[PDB]
Amino acid sequence: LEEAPWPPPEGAFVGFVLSRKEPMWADLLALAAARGGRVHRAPEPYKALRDLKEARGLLAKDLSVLALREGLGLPPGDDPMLLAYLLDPSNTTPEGVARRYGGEWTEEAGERAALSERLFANLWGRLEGEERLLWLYREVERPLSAVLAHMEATGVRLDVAYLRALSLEVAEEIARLEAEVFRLAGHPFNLNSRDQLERVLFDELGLPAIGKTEKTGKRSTSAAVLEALREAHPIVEKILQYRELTKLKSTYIDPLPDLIHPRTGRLHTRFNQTATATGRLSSSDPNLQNIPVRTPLGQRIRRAFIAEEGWLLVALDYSQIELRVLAHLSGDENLIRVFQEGRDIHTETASWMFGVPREAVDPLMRRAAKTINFGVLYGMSAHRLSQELAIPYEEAQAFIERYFQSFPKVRAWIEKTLEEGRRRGYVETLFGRRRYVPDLEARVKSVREAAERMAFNMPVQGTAADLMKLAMVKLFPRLEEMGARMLLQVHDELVLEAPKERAEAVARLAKEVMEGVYPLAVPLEVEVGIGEDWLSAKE
DNA sequence: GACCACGGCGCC
DNA sequence: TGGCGCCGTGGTC
Ligand SMILES: Nc1ncnc2c1c(C#CCCCNC(=O)CCCCCCCCCO)cn2[C@H]1C[C@H](O)[C@@H](COP(=O)(O)OP(=O)(O)OP(=O)(O)O)O1
Ligand SMILES: [Mg+2]
Ligand SMILES: [Mg+2]
Ligand SMILES: [Mg+2]
Ligand SMILES: [Mg+2]
Ligand SMILES: [Mg+2]
Repeated sequence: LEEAPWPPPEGAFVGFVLSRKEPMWADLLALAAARGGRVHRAPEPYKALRDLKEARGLLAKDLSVLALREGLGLPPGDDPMLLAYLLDPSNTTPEGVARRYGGEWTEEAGERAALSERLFANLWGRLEGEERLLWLYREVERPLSAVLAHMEATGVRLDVAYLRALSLEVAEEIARLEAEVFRLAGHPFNLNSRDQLERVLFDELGLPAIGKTEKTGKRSTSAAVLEALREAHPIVEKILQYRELTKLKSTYIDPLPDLIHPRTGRLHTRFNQTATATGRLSSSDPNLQNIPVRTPLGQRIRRAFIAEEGWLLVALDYSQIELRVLAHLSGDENLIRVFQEGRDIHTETASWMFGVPREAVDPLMRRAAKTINFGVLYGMSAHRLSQELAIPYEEAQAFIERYFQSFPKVRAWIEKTLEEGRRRGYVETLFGRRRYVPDLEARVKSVREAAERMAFNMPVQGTAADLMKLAMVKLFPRLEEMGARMLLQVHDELVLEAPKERAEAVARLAKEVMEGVYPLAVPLEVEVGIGEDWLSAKE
């Protein structure tokens, strides 16, 4: 390319180098742009950032996040990563995408800008004729990148002192559990090592090994294994209690307070737009899509996520989203009627499991019912179902045959999806987002059947993801008009932050937007809550 | 310090 | 059952 002085003309493709992967923590080492056979290298990256009208190119969102961090309203535009990801969700990295579509992902800004230009040209050519994928790009992925950029740059408030105090409390309880475990074992060892624990439980002690690890074929010390050994030895209960506490402390309680940004005073995650095979987003550095909520201690951690002073959090969650999506995709008359009548499968399944009335079903019980409903739907064996519910094989078998007898179009839709997946080499969501599943015709039954479960799950999980993405795109400008913020997304959940005076209005509006984003054969219902913290904003 | 693989497990 | 990312361990570089 012909070397030309900064700045570049409008609509140029940008290239940039960061000191680290996280845009909120990165130092902009270099900045460059490419257009019309020319390449423009910035003398000073930060200053040159102001000359750009938009971030157009590879990893456009990340540069936009860094710009927002610096108080610059620099929206992300075209990004070859998004084009490639729509063609094939296995296109997750700039290294892979570059190699596959015409170039190399180097560590020089000028070359990255030149790469972005060429990749866009080729990938745009690949999307020609693909109207449905083009629609997803223009209407979903590209505008969503802007929304995500704001979310990442905004961050969430965290009660640091609360967590640091909690750490000291948990540490003492952990000490009590490990002391008991070492006594029961008759000797101390590394309780954090599953290899050492395996020897203690199965060799040294008398406990029998139930299962094996997937990859190394060693005797498993997993939860499911320990759950069945709870009455065989008192050490098992202690190990399980130790597991939970150390898990939460090492993953959440301890590292999270150390990640508060010195300028924003808030916690900043990354929403990865090209990281899953189904079309879902992912969250990392840190992951804020797996903050605990099940156990009492997990709930205490959840409460540490709070609203800014003078603000309130608004939490919105789609009701039974993937079941409703299933009703639309399969076109099952009965399943459609279930939601038209306003029934709840999760509640009904829970009442059956625990043998209680519908009014007796609590959130924890309803949570367990989700494992059953989605598990059975996505091909859980009758053997495991019997084990999960501690029931005979016939009863578990009776539940699955009953599960599909009510909705005949479901099994039919699954089989249709599978055949089409084998023939075309891919399956697709309602909007046409595709996933290539080549192991549908594998020799090995375990490999082939696993691929099948991946295959017919994607149109359901992916469509729900498409719906949520579309809702976020529509909702965001409405929130900016009201002075509200979009903070987090948890697959079918949205967490907003609104000024107290407008909190109620924002909640109503956001509920309406999500419910009416893209109507199906069944209505979409959204549960909404408001509160000072994430947990309270749900209850 | 870094990467990887692995078991394990947090959430949807 | 599916979809993720992060923990410590173990091994390595
Ligand atoms: N085990 C699985 N296997 C396969 N797929 C799974 C799952 C799975 C799960 C799980 C266990 C934990 C789920 N979450 C809870 O039970 C805690 C929810 C508390 C907050 C409730 C918010 C609404 C409040 C209403 O008052 C979710 N999914 C998929 C399928 C779901 O449709 C989608 C979103 O899950 P959720 O929102 O948790 O459950 P649903 O939306 O189906 O029901 P909802 O509870 O009415 O929202 O994610
Ligand atoms: Mg830091
Ligand atoms: Mg939901
Ligand atoms: Mg949810
Ligand atoms: Mg309505
Ligand atoms: Mg793994």
